[PDB]
Amino acid sequence: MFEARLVQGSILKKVLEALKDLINEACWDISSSGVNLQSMDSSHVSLVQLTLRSEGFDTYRCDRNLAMGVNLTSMSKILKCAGNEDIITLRAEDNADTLALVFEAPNQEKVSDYEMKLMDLDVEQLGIPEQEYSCVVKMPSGEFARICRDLSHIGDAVVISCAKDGVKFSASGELGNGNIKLSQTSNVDKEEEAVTIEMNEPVQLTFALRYLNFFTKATPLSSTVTLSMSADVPLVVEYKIADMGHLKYYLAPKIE
Amino acid sequence: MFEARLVQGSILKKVLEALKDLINEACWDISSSGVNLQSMDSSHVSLVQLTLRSEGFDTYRCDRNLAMGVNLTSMSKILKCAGNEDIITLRAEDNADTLALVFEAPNQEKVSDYEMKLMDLDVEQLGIPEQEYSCVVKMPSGEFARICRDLSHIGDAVVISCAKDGVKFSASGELGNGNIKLSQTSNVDKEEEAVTIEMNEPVQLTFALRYLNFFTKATPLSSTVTLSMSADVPLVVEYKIADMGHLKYYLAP
Amino acid sequence: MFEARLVQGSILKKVLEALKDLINEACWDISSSGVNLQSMDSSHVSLVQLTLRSEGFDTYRCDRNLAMGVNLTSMSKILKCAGNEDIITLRAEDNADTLALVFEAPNQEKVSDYEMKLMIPEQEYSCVVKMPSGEFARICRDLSHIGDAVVISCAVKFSASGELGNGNIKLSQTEAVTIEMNEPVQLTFALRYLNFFTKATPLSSTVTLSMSADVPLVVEYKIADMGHLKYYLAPK
Amino acid sequence: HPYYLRSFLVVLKTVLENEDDMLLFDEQEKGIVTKFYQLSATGQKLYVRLFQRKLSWIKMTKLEYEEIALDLTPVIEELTNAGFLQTESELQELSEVLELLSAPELKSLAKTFHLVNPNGQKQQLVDAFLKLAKQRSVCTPGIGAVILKRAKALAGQSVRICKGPRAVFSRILLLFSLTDLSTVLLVNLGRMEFPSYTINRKTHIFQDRDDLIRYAAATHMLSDISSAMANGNWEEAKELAQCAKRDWNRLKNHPSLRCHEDLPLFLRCFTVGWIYTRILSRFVEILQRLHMYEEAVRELESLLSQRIYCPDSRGRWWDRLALNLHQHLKRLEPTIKCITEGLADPEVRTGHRLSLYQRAVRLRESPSCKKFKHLFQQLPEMAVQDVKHVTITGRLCSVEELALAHYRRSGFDQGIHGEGSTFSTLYGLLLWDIIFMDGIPDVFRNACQAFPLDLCTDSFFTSRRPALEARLQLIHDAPEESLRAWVAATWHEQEGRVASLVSWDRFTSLQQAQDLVSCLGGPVLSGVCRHLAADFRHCRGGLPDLVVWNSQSRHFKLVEVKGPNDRLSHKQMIWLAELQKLGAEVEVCHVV
DNA sequence: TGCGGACGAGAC
DNA sequence: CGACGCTGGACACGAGTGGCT
DNA sequence: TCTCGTCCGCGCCACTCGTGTCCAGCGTCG
Repeated sequence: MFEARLVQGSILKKVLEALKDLINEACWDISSSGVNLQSMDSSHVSLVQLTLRSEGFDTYRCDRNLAMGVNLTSMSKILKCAGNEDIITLRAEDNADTLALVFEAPNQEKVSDYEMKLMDLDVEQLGIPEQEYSCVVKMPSGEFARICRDLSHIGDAVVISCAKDGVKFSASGELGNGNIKLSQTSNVDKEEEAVTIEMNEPVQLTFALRYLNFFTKATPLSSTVTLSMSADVPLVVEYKIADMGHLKYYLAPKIE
Repeated sequence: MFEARLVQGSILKKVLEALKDLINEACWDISSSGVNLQSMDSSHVSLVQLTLRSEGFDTYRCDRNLAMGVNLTSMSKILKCAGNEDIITLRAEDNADTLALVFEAPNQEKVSDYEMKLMDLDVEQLGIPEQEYSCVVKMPSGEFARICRDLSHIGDAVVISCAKDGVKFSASGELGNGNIKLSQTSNVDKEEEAVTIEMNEPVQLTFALRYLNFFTKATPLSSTVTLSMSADVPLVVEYKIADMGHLKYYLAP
Repeated sequence: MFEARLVQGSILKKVLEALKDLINEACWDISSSGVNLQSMDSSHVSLVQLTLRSEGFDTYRCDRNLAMGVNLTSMSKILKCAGNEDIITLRAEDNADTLALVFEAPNQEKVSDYEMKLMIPEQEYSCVVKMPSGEFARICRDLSHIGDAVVISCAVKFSASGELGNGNIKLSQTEAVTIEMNEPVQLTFALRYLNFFTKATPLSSTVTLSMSADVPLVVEYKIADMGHLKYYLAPK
Repeated sequence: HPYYLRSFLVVLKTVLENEDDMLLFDEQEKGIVTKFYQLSATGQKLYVRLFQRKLSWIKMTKLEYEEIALDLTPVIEELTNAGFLQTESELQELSEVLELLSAPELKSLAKTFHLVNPNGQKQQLVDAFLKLAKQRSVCTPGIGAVILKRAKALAGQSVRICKGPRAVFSRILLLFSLTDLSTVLLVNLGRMEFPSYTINRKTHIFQDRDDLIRYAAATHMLSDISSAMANGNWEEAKELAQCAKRDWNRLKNHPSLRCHEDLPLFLRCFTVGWIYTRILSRFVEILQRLHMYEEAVRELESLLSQRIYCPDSRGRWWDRLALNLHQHLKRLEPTIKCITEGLADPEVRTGHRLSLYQRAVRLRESPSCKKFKHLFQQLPEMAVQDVKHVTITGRLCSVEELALAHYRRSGFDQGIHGEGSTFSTLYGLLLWDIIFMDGIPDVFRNACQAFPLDLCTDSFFTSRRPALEARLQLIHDAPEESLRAWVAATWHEQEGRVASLVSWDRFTSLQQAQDLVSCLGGPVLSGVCRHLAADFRHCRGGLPDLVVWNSQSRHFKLVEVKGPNDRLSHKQMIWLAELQKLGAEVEVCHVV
């Protein structure tokens, strides 16, 4: 039996909205620490890890580890039912397969209980090692989403070269060639407009832009995105989920 | 010779837009005192009833009944470009002359008149009699529209499950089963957001969620919608119309 | 190289949005006086004229005239990436195969740079009608719903003639509407292109429509007194 | 047995009975043959079906053959045990799986793999998938392994014919079709009863297995070029042809070619070099379809440089060289040289010779060449008798039918649309004894031969000169009764036989054959049969379109029927002139 | 190869 | 609320493949 | 306008399917 109440239900709503496109069926690990996704897209080009720590969840309960294979499109449809305001506790069936999500309005008049098919998927863990990364970049999330959209209009692939001066996103295509570069602003106010970069070595990689646009769908979760890039190591874009957990997208470098 | 003046042409605009997709090639049976409409749906499985009181319009002066051949889609594009604040007056001559509508904005800087020909029409006049309903529930129109648009994805049919303590719309489908419950409001404000259940006996009938979704399109017209349920009786989806009329959707479970 | 820096590049974005829908390919003629973009619509009925002056742009360098034929379908997407408050500059060397534009956000932290590949006598209109463009947009959309052609008349009348029904709208002087009414006017135009013209409205608060018998109509849009956007209507 | 397996089994039996063709194979390929014979009837039927079908993976669902068995999984299992059929497991190539996938399924896979266009052209999606397969996974291998797995799961059970046994059977078909599956032979072959002849095989066209494999490669190249021509892919055609010419040049001094040079002319048309010369002729055809005409005339000069491959078509190449170098190129003096060589060439005959002559007289008359005088000299003179021209106005029926009706009005009630099959039919009927005659070497190889290989080759007259000359004289001096008996004898004895000369449906009844033979007479039939017996290839076409005769009058009118947009062909000009020289009354009919 | 359409190019 | 943009079912092609006794 | 010459598509047909276009329910954002 697994139970976890979330006051900020918009967190889970935007989580499922971000994850819907990449994964259609993913495994939701159940542990005292929290829920861990650790599933990858159908193309195997990209990988997403969703560690949602139990600290954020209120009244967190987990008798034993549960696989919770959830069809993420169906869960996205079910969560779209929820009001952004409504709290959501996920009541796992004791032994059967019916994730129950109940959404309750703050006004407490309306309660909305739904069950899920909760299918079973072949368990598979990538277990990527925690390789230290060079040229870590920290930039606003909306900015990165906009860069991905613009370059997706321009070209099919994006190449990223990072220096201590800045990080440069460039795409070349049939209709044109384009490049966008950002530099550490070091703003005094620093309401997450900071473009702070720590550099260790010059690293340049080329990445697919379809999956990168799919990564931008996690924008409402966090105002900031951290890009960490080391040569021959897949890009890491991470979204801190409201100080409750973290969602990270990995993307293997394009070869050409 | 029928003249109608409607202070808020937006009312008739929403009426026609919401009722547009439900019934195609419908009929009009406007009375000498007020406006009354009724037609079966294009698939003849549901029914819609419209009523517009004569006194609601600013002016109203009609002589005889007329078929008033209607192409509701044509009327829809007619009430398009009509401002929400715009004042709309419908004047029509006899012998099924083209219905001419004049839209005058309160700014009065611009005024526009559009006339659409009445198309050949036949009046079948089912006249389904009115009857009492075992449970009537008053809920906000927006809440009902959201409830229906929500159960649409997860279910093809909606279980009303009304009770004195509250109401619970239950849906079962491919992606699990869902139930949303609205209890008795018990709210001091007595607002339109409150949900009140006037019922004498519990009832349980499943209704076509598709046609209910068709019904929710009238959400803008009414702040709250009363739903009336009786065993083996088509449910009543009643929307108040600015105190000027009442619109009801009749769907057989 | 030729540079046209635009401090408020939003209007450039908007005119590009209009012209992508209307015209397919066009060539930006650059003269030291300014940048003029008039070309023929892919459709026979209308042709369009965009005029930009050198003084309006912050920077204006032009030693050699370049046509710079550019498929506006691609160029509109290129300019779409620019923000509303973004500063838009166009750079093109006299021997440059591709025109280049650079976008700098107001906060100046983000810098963007994309390069894209490059390939009617005046008649004195005795009567002129000016109406709020949003308004004219509304008549265009409504009468395109009703029918395909509109007959315009003077005292401000637009009549809708469709097989479904008839529709008339009247405008009177009092945001302002002014009609010269120097001659009576009965000029009919296809509403398809009229609603293609409507897309241009976010650019100008007021639209100008001048009628002369059997004389082409022009929907001129005043771009913040910086330039003008003339779409030439050939009556049916 | 159904028809397709019956055709296949007849082809296999005919090739197997040959000892030389069996020697041409390796022991393994004979193993494929004996395994094919070691199958159930449904197995053979399904193998023939899949073999006639294109060599691509075919879904088990789409394989629905009612005649074999309602459920064909046992048959596919038996064939894949025998080796001929490959199941989905041996489908480790991504391109093959993607091509096997249907457009809806490929669109579904594309959405799953997040391709650029989930909807679009099938080829574009396949190429996009091939691009995606090469990328790296986040495992840091191959991403295409997952693409392969998902595409295979989506495709379902699929089968494909193995290319080894397919090559064996394609080579068997080629060896059978040498003497001459094509649709005409795919159906009815089991029912077609071939003429009686004694098989005499002294010479070997192919020496080693490699020679037959090389011949099959050349034939496949030619077939691919011809298919590209038919489908209009002219640029792909040239690239295949150019490769083919490169291969032909690479093998220039191969020792097997030295004996191909010594094969007789009628057998030399079944060698690797012959098919490469035909490929070079198709190369000239594409060069001509393409704007280039300079490389075209160069290749014509190269082909013309050899007397030893394709001499029967030197007329075609000579006319094409003259035409290209005159109309398409400004120079005319080398045109004059080419023409004066062409009329000198003994191989150019009967219509292309007339075309070269007509080009020569045009140049002589044209003011452009009026300065040159060498052209006028040594120009052989063969003036062609003008033909009477009659114009008929009338009008949905075929033009020649309108001409038939018109001549029905002027008498001539009995009339058949021969179109040249009528005179070939009479030629076969009156010369079946010597066309199929025994004692000519290497000209009958298999029992399934419609025509002796000497036919359509100059050697047919030379090999049978005594008998052919004697019979041709006999037909010339013959009464009507003797000719009637002679035609009826072969119509009876060889009734229902299959010959490239005799079309049985051409004559409605044997009585009509008797009447037409009586009306044509001795000398006319003698001349036509003499012109067909010698150099049949250049005389088989252009015969008058309509033969008409009044039964009472015993008078005929060999009438060429041309529409308003139609013209007299060179072969038609020659044949009308020859028939006029024979005493026949011919005239051209124009119908507007 | 052997046909039926079409075109252009010259003669008129 | 609505003007506007977008990607997904539906339908007539044009092409390919196959059965042709 | 007429004629002469040259080039170009041509298995069979009927069944299923790729393809392009079309209309429209849904989603956006101001």
